[PDB]
Amino acid sequence: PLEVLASWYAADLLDALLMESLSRKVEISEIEEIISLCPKNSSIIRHALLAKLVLFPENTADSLNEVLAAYKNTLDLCSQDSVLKINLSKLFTLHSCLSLALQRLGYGDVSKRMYQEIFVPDSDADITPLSFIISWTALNTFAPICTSENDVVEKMAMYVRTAIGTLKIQDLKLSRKLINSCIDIGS
Amino acid sequence: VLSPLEVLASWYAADLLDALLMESLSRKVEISEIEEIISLCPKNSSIIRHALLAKLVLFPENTADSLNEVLAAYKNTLDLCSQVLKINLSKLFTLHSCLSLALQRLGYGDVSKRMYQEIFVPDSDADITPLSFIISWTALNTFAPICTSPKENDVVEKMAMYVRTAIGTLKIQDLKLSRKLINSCIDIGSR
Amino acid sequence: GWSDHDELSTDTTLHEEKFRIEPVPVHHQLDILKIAVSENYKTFASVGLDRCLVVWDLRQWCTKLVLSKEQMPRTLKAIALDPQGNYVSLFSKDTLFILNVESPSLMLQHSYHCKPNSKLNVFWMPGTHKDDEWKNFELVVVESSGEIQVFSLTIEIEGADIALVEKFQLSSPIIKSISIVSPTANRIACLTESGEVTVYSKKGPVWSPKILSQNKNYLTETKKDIYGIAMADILFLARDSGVDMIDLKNDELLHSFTLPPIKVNTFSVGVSNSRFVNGQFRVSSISFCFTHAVTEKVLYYYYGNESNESYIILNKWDQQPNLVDVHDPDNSLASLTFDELQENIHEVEDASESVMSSDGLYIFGMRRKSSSGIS
Amino acid sequence: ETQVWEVWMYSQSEKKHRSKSLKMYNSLIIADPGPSLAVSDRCVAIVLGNYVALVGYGSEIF
Repeated sequence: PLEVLASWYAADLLDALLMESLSRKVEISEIEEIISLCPKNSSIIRHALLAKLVLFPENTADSLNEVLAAYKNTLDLCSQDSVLKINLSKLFTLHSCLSLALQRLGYGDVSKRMYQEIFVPDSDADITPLSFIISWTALNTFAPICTSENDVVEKMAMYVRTAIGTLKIQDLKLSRKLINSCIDIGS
Repeated sequence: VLSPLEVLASWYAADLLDALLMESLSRKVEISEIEEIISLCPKNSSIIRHALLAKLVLFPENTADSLNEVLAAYKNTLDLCSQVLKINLSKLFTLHSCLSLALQRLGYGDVSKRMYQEIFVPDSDADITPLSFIISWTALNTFAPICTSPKENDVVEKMAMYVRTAIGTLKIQDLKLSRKLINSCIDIGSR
Repeated sequence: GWSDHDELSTDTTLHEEKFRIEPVPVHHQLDILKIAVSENYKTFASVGLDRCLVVWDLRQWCTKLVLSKEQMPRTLKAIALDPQGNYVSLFSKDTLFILNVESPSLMLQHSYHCKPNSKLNVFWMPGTHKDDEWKNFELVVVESSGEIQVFSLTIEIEGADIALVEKFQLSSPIIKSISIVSPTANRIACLTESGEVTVYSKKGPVWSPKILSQNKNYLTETKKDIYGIAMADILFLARDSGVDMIDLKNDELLHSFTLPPIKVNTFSVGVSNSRFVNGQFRVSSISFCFTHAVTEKVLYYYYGNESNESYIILNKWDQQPNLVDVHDPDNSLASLTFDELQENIHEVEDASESVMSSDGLYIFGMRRKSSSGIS
Repeated sequence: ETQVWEVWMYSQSEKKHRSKSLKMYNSLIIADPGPSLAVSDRCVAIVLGNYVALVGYGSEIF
């Protein structure tokens, strides 16, 4: 019953840390604070590691391990104690987050072809800042390489443009996302 | 939503497909038989993908061109799935190892082994179909001489105990594959 | 711009009474990309980010046509409209569509040359005319390559017919160029990034390029942009040294209005009261849109006096003394030498997005001081 | 979103400025105004997201 509430505070502490990763340069010390603040095997403990895998390319190899270990762990204590519960938005979330993590590991000869077949959700209210930061930083890290299919960049950029819900600052910045989408239309 | 004619087409196809997988183990198999299957399978069903995953495994030069359709059917089965998924452990493992197998046959090695080493082999339940068996056999085959090298964290042992338990619950014939499988256990224990 | 209910302060003036603002409920599924418009003003056309097509009537306020994205090709680099507004053209990179709106039918489809991904520019040119009974068009296709295509396109209700005619291949990449049809004759302006200002002109069968004389005093300048009035067939030409107002056909530089240095991609001109008395093309007032180069505040310089104070002998139809005897109400109005034109300052924040009126008579625009959520 | 928009005008013929408020509650539009284009001498149309503002004075369109 406690670790539920600890998971809540680490949840709100992460949703606030991802939105600051766009305006300011953010450092690993803030993420490891959220990870230890979190509980052993919770929900937000998996999302926190994803944030680490996305927000820090200099720490992807070690990070990718910690993600796949926390998932190889969530699975072991599902059968040994057994049906999965994933929605399309969290599929697309892990989908992109892997391809971005593998572009950063040099296998981009593969990571491109994986990014090409991503099913991108539509426009809806449900859109956690974790999936937004991933979809944004993955769109950027694949805006140049992906031209040789090209549907993803446009679909993924529209996914980001098609929403906000927070105060502008960054009013001209989102507009820049719009015009960039426009030149993407002009391609 | 399927009529009453295509349900029988799928049952007939599912038995021929199971027949071709077990026959491929002690005879020489081809795609000419799978073309007849997929065409016999109705145009939008689970049996399509099973017919495809069998074509991906049983035909290795056609990996590149059969992986195309395996993804097409799955990106299409996802396509109408919104316009919530519920996948089984053995289904994940089957797709998992089948992709690992398809990638090694492409020339990824590293990427093929790492995905192979992260396969979550199911325990040992009733979910044993000749397709899941044929995949795990041929994948154990094309990967036992590669993942057996690095020593520390591997599933080679777990994978071979899967094909064990598998042979004794369904195929029940005969000492042929059983000898090779016991030899695989020898390949694991001696490693 | 939908909102659950728009509101504005209740008017206390007839100055604001006739002033009005209305929605068109019809909409793209997604945000707008680019649009084009008929000279008639009756017709309008539009495209979104989803690249759905929509066309709409202004006065009768009734739906004309709609097209979903999946009815359309993945690439849509360009768009163009006939001056009548009775017909529509679209440029996918490989093949162009030509569709009627008033009579929705597939008038034509036709593959055309391209050099991707150089930026497009496009110009319609009406033919010897006979609408509706029979028609023709001259499709200019300007390119950043500096190639400038021109095409025959005679069209009749029987079904659009098509044939290629010529391929201009102008030197150097281009900043800007525009169509300019005098009622007497077709003419087309062409600025270079080199700053050269060539003009092709239709002497019937003849299609003659000519080298307009930007003169020696400021040849070196990077240009901001030329702009002119095609109905006036008069060439305004941006420079920080003073804009040209060069004559066409018989062609000469006239005068340079005194100006502050001005930002590139900003210059444009508008005039009240088109008329063509005694062969002259005088207008009641003239006005001048541009963003400022430095302060970057929006600026719209005004010239002319009026309502009865002045008449604009812009150019002269014939730069010669003349004594034709027909009524000239403007003669009662004071003559305008350039000296008394006297620009009227009204510097304004860039934040207030705004445009000069096409007649130049009035300013209009808006901005969001603030906005908030449902909470 | 609710939106406190700012209409205003400055006639040259009168050399005169005026303005109006323009509320927009619950707008789904997010974009800045533009590209703009006058729909007549007395009236102008302007991009606002997918929607287009239409404004005019003395217009027969209304």
